[PDB]
Order: sequence, then C-alpha cells, then structure tokens
Amino acid sequence: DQIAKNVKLDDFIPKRQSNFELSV
Amino acid sequence: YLIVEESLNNVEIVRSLYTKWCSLEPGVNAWNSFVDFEIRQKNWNGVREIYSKYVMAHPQMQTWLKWVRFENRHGNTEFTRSVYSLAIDTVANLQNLQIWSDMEVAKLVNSFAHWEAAQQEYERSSALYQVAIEKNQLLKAGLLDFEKQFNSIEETISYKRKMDYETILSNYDTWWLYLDLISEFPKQIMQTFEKAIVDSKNVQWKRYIYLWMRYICYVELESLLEEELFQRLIDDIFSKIWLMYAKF
Amino acid sequence: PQLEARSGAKAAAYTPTGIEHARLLPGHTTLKYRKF
Amino acid sequence: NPEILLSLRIWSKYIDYLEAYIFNKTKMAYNTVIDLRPAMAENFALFLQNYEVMESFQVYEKTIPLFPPEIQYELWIEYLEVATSHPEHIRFLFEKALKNLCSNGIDCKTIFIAYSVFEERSKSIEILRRGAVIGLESRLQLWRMCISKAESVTRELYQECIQILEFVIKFSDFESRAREILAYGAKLNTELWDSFEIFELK
Amino acid sequence: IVNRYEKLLSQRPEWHAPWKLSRVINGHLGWVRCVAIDPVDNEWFITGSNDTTMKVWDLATGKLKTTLAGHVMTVRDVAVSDRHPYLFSVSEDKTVKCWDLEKNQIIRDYYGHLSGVRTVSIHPTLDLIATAGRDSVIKLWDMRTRIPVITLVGHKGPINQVQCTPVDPQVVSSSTDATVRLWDVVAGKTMKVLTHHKRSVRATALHPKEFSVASACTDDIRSWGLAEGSLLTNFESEKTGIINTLSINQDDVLFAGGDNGVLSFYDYKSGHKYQSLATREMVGSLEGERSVLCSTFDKTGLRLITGEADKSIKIWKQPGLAWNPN
Repeated sequence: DQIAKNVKLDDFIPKRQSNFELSV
Repeated sequence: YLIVEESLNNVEIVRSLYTKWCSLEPGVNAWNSFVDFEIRQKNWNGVREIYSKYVMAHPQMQTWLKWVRFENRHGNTEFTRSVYSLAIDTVANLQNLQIWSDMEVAKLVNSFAHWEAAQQEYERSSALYQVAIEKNQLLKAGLLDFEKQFNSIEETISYKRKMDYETILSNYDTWWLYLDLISEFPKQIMQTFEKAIVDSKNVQWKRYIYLWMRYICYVELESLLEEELFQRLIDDIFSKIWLMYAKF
Repeated sequence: PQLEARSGAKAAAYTPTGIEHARLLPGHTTLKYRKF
Repeated sequence: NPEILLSLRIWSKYIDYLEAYIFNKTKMAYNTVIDLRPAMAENFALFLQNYEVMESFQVYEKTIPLFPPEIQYELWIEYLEVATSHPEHIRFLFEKALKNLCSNGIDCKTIFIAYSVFEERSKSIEILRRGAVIGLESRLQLWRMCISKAESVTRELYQECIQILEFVIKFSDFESRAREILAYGAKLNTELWDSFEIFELK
Repeated sequence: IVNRYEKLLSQRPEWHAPWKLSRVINGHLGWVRCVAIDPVDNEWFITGSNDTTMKVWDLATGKLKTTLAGHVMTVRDVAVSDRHPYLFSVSEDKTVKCWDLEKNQIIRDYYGHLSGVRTVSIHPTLDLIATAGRDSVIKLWDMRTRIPVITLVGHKGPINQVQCTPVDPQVVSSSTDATVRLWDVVAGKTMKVLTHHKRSVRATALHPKEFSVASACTDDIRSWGLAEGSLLTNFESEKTGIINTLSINQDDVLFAGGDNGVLSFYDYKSGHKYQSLATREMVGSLEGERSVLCSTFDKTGLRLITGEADKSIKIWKQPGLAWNPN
C-alpha cells in the first residue's frame, strides 16, 4: 500500500494523449 | 521481493505487492508470474479477476489464449465458453482498427471452433464461423478447417470457390479450372464462365477455341447466344468452329 | 600506471574565500538595453 | 492430473483390443485416445470395420494437426489411400500438402509426381514443372518428371528446365534450331559433341 | 489499455506543411554545433562551432555577416538576448563570454565553471543568464556583476540544455542522468524532477506560446507542461536516431535532429511524427558524418535552421502521414 502510494500510475500516463484541445 | 515473501511464507503482503506491480501496466512477464503465484496458492477465486485485469491492460490475443488454457485446466466447461465469448465480443466491439493483427483474431476464432467441436454442440462452431466470415483469408481457412473437422458439401463448395479466385488472381488452364468449378448459383456460375471467356499466340488461340466450344456446349445444355458467339468469333478473325455453328 | 583517463568531473559548494580576483573587479556596470 | 503427476500404453492396448473385437464404441475410444495424445492404425481400422472415408479424412486432419516429418508422411499416406479409394477437393488437398511440405527433404519430388498423376486421372505437367523449379536427388527426380510430362508446351517445359539447371544436352537431344540448342549445351560434354557432329553431317 | 488507444484513434492532428531544403551555407570549417537567432528581428542568426569561431549569418541572403573569435576551444552554445544587445556564448574552454553587439567585442567573461560548459540560457525577463557544463551544475549569473549568484546542486552528472522560463519553474535543466529538473532559483533547490527518460536527455526546448518543454533522450521525445511538472505527451519517436536537437516552432511543429541526420518533424502536443527527411552531405564528406547537431527556428517560424556536422548550416522552407499508434 505504502509502495503504491509512493509511485502512482498517472506519472507514466501522458495527460495530452486523452485531450487535445487541452492546452497549458 | 516476491521471492523473499515466499521464503517468509507471509502471503497476503506478497499478494498485495503483486497487485501493486500489476497496476503499473508492467510487463507481460510480471502478469504471468502473478498468475503462477495465484495458481500455487490454494484459491482459484480472484485468479480469474487478475487474468481479466491483465487482459484489459494487455490487449493481446496470446493473453486470451493463456486465460482460456487456465480455464481448460480448471474443471468448468461453461466458464471457458464464456471467456471465449467475451474475447470474441471484445474483438467485435472495436470495429475501428485499434487491434492486434488479423492473424491473431483468426487464430482465436479457430481455437474457439476447436473448443466447440470438443464440446457437445457443433452448430455453435458453424455459427461462429459464419459470424467471422461476415466481419479474411485466415478466417476463411479456419472455417474450412472447422468444416473438415465436422455442411461438408458447403465446405467443399467454398474451397472450390477459393481455388477459382486464386486462379483468377494468377491470371488458359486456370480459366478452364474456373469454368469447371463454376459447373460444379447456376446463373452465377454461367456469368463467371462468360467473364472468363471474355478475358480469354497459337496456344492462346487454342485456349480461346476451347472456351468457345465450352460455351457452345453450355448453350446446348441450356440458339441466339450461339449465333452471337459465332459473330464474335468472326469479328475476331476457326473453320471447324464455323462448321459446328452451321450444324447447330 | 597512474597516467589515467576519467569518468566524471565535479561541483561541490564550500564557504567563499573572499579573495580579490583581478577579473572579478568592477567593469561595465551599465547594462545596455533594446529599444522596445 | 497429468500435470500434477509430472496410461497411454494402456489406452493403446485397449484400442487394439477394440479393433480386434461395438465398432462405434471402438471408434469413440480411438477418438478419445487421439484427443489425449497410431494414426496409421486408426486409418486401417476405419478402412476395415466402418468402408468409410469420413473416418479416413478425420484421421488425416488429426495427423495434419499433430504436424512434423512423420506426421507429414502419415498425411501423404492418407491422401494416397483416399486417391486409391476414389476431384477438385482432392486437388485442393494435394495443394495444401505441397504447401505444408515445401522443402521436407524426404520425397517432395515423389509427392509432386503423385499429384500430377492424380491431376491426369496439363495441370499435372504444370505441377511437375513447378516441382522441378521449386525443389539434389529430389531435384533430379523433379526434373525427370517434368521431362516425362513434356514428352507426354513440352518445348517450353524443356526450356524452363534448362534455365533452372547436362539438362541442355538432354533438351538438344529431345529436339533432334537443333544446332542452336547443341551450341547452347556446349557453352554451358561428350555426347553433345557427337550430336553436333551428326547435325553437321546432315 | 483499450480506453486510451481508442480515444487516441478518435482524435486527429492538424495538417502541418512538410519541409523542403532551401539554403545550405557551407562556410564554417567545423561542426556548427550551435545556432541562434535574434528575438527582436530575424535578420541575422549566429552559429558557434568546432572552428572555435562563431559566425553571423543574414537569413535573407544567406551571406556571412561577420566572424567572432573570442574562444580558444570549441563553442558549444550561444544565446542572443531579447532584452539586451548581448550575445552570450559558451565554449568548452570553460568561458561563458558576453559580446556587446553595439561593438561586436567581448565584455564580461563569467568565471566559475570548473569544466567545459555546454549551454546558456538568458532569462527572458531578468538581467541574468544561466549556464551549465559537464560540471553537473547549472550556475546563474548576475550579468551586471558578472558573478555566479546561485548554483543548482541537484544533478548527478553532466548537464546539457538548461532552458529558462519566466514563471516559477525558472530553469529547466536536462542531464546525462536522464532527469530533467524543474528548479526554483529563489529557493536554492529543485521543485520537480522529471525522470521519465531512459538515457541522457541530450536535448530540450521550450514551447513559445504553450508553456511546455519538449525533451529528448536517445529515442523517446517526452514533452511536458512544467507548471505542475507533469507529463504532456510522448512523441512517435520509436526507431529514430540519437536525438541531438529538439527545437520547437511557433506553430506547434516540433523538430528533432538526430545523430543519423534524419530530420524528423512532429506535430506538438499530438505526439505525431509527420515527416522524415533524409540528410545530405558534400561529395567529399562521408555518409557517417552528416548529422544535425544544432538547430532552431526563426521567431516567425517558417524557416528551420539546422547546423549539421558537414560543416554546413541548412535552412529549410515549407499530404500528411497516417496516424497508426502501437
């Protein structure tokens, strides 16, 4: 659980790949 | 870590760790290891879930096969069938090309068919193959195989058709073969024959003559058509053919 | 031998020395700018 | 259970007993054995007790599934048996077999010849030619077959053979244009010279 | 997963025009391993090299304006400033020099780097530059008082590109440790350490209008908004060469140069590679040499300038490729 907390899935995931109109 | 856990023989923690690992879209190898671990443990409740998760994470047909294999190893026949259906459903669902190769789907289909055959009811296999055909070469091959395993006449017909197609692709001998196939729906066959004739130096001429003869024979079996053929021949321009026409 | 090649350099921060380097001496205090 | 352990002989024995001896039951047993996993034996049984081709076909399919050199051989045997028993379907089967064993090593040429024969009973000739082209002893056999076919288009076949590969000399002899052939043979020979001399004389 | 792939398939990228070679200016007698343009104007662009020189170039003509001979060893990087008429340059002689452009002559050699200094970035807003070398440290300089103000310890190996943004994430380093860092100059520390690369991220560049920073290890071009310090996208850079350059265009047309010399272009944010360009070299030169070492666009964005190892500088003028993900 602790290990999981330490390293999360969304880190690996690019955020733009889902939403393109999304711009920083 | 896993090996340490195993050594210790505290298993809940190990399981948790495995779960954590598998949430990070890790390698197929990791998933396999997890599966193995699960198998080693007494319970077969949760293993299925993990397999499903793996499948979701790795859209790969080998994964599906592996899952099925586990099912087979397990006592339940229904479960395996269900799994197969799910696999098929998933493949169907993505119509858009977001997919493992069309060889893999075909393979899966074949496997399913085989399973069905092993089971009591064959109609199901046939249905599956029909479905496959509806949604290519590989699929056709699989269907043929299924038919062979098993309708027979239909399979034979299909094979013949395939052969004819191949011949056409390759393209006098081929033409002849095609004609034969057609002869062996009737209207369609006739049309095909006509097409072949249309398509159709000395050797070439001979072939053409043969085709003409065949056409004449067909007509006989079935006068205007014959006349038309004769006219065409004349335009193209033999003596023997003319004589035959006269006789007719 | 000790006539040897290498693997990596360095960058470690100590207390400053307070030495009056020649180049460090003031010069070009005025910075220029662009027009806009 | 098997995996855990990690019978066949017993099963085989049972099958044999059944064969010796109801027929339907025996067949079922055989099928079961196959599933668990001889093929030749099964085929023989089918031929004997059932006079049934379906069984033979099934056996052939099983053999194919099993798949190896021995398996290939078995399949070939089955095909031969089928042919003996009793066209398009047969041709298709032959083609499939060929595809399976493109360069098996053992008796590709023979297989090709068989196929040709079946066809005969132009296509055969074509098959022979193909074998000659796509296929040392085996190759030689194929060439011979092609030549035979030609003898039975022929010229074209001969030319093809020559291109693929002595062969030239043979072609020249067959022909006996002849002079040209002889010359060609010479360029790419004891009997060839003799032939040339003869030509000159005439 | 199927949920993401499908989404990706559904979404489409914009048709960026392709790129064709226009100008080639064989003038340097060495690699041309730096290139830069004026923020203010786009008349000239200078290019530091293994010559030791750096040469200035008029874009329109392609003609060599003038040379500058203020280094000993080879120039690794330069940076003309928007806010001042200074050109910073930096060479493996350990010198971060500063050329006035009113007189084309060095002024303030900044001293402090223990060894060969790889890159400069002038801060867009401050009167402060930032340099980093094989030192494994990125020092910031007060340009007036020509002293390193702060230094940034974090990294564990040589540090290549070190871009400066105007926000809080004021420096965007990029090492051979394959971390790319986001720093807080004011805190004297890191803020977020993007570790997502496998190898030496030997290229990185800030997006002009979009507050993000493409970065390139041996293959995978990541690109990220540095507000949080969070990944934005992964580009289709699957079997392309060792990415040397990673310039971004105004119109979201990220360029990547390789050690192969295969000029690869991509739509930015999409992560869609939409062109490859085969390199070229001179009849005398060898086929292994040709490789885009340094590159950058103009402020408009219609001309990409690539310094290639042919001792050349190639400027590039302008049906898109099909998608197909994994």
